Amino acid sequence: VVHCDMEVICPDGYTCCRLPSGAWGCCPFTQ
Repeated sequence: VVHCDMEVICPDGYTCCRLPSGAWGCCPFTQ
């Protein structure tokens, strides 16, 4: 897993994103 930080973790198959409020979100890239 790619620990994007100590508040979220996304596996290589997923991309990490930061919310507009200092938050974190995960989104896959399978389109």
